[PDB]
Amino acid sequence: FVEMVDNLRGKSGQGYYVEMTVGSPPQTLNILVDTGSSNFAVGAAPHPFLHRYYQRQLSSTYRDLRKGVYVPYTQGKWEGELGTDLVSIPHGPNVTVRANIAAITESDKFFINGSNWEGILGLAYAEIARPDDSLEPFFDSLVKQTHVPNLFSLQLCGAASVGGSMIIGGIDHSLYTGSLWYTPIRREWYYEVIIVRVEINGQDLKMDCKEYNYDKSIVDSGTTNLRLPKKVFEAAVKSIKAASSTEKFPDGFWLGEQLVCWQAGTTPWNIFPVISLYLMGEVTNQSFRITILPQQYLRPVEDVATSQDDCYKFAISQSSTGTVMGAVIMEGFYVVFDRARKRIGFAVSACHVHDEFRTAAVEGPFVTLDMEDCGYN
Ligand SMILES: CN(C(=O)CCCn1c(N)nc2cc(Cl)ccc21)C1CCCCC1
Repeated sequence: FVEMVDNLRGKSGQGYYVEMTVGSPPQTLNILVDTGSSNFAVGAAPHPFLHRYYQRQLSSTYRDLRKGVYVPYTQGKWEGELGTDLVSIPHGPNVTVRANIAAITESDKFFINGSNWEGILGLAYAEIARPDDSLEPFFDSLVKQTHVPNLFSLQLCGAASVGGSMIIGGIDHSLYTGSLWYTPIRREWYYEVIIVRVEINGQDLKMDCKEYNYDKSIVDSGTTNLRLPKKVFEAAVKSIKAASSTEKFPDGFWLGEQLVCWQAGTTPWNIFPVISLYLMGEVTNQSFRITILPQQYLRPVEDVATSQDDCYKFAISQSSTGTVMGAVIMEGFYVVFDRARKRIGFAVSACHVHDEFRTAAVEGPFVTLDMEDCGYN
């Protein structure tokens, strides 16, 4: 799948985008890859932050659905006009499909000033499509209309700019080492999974596992951070604050409220612990674990334009909507979204940034009992 390798570009913290064309003749746009939403939505008006926008007047294959969509969220919103048009991915399979497109005509704190992307490609399921599950997501359209197998895979490579690979319709063996390990997709809405055990430095947090998945755990390329439920994040940092005693830091640091800095290069990775998430396996009583480094959860902030050292945001933080395995997780791994078999695969990435003493890993099998129980109803 060589034509697809390295088809993702981005800047640190601003997400990963892929080049897409919409309409006839084709209009090129950069489109954020988002496994945490299900709408294909593109800027359609000259917002000042946008390099470019979808011009429906130029497209002979444009069809109006004559229906609006309104998408509110915490700090903002986007809204627009539903329609369909012809859509392709130049560095993706060699096919063109008719997909639903939300033409965004108003938004608040949605677009990033300084970023080079102009829309979002929600790769998750119809269940969370807006305004409702009858709006067929792009990837469902793609599979329905071509012979492209029902799966895609992501290698997010992380670095000011980032690259990676979205392989649509298959798996590229050169993007990973060792074996793939699969965790079941518990339900087709978000890419929901079940974490069954957590260890910081080989030490079990010994929380009821149900806590880990309260009330969801999801895989999300649209989120930078590893995000954790309040009750689990308290426990996580308690053990993280404790594994890292040689040095102390502001309390706000841990709340993602202040930054932390050391003399350039002088960052002590090693006083920071590895974190291991055991996921539900394919077999009864069987699990596997993925292990990430501090080099994954301490992410270097380029933008302190009032600083001269090495400052990082603690990239773990809390939620009311459950665990989110964002780019901090995904960047250590090759992630396989095997929709045809309702499972997600993880292997060690051939690109993840490794150091002398400690390495990201995917290991199994382990014996874990009562893994169902870990899920929330
Ligand atoms: C505000 N945002 C987020 O909080 C991202 C985290 C959750 N999330 C994801 N993955 N896709 C999203 C789409 C919307 Cl409309 C709102 C939240 C989203 C998104 C704004 C649009 C681009 C991705 C970040």
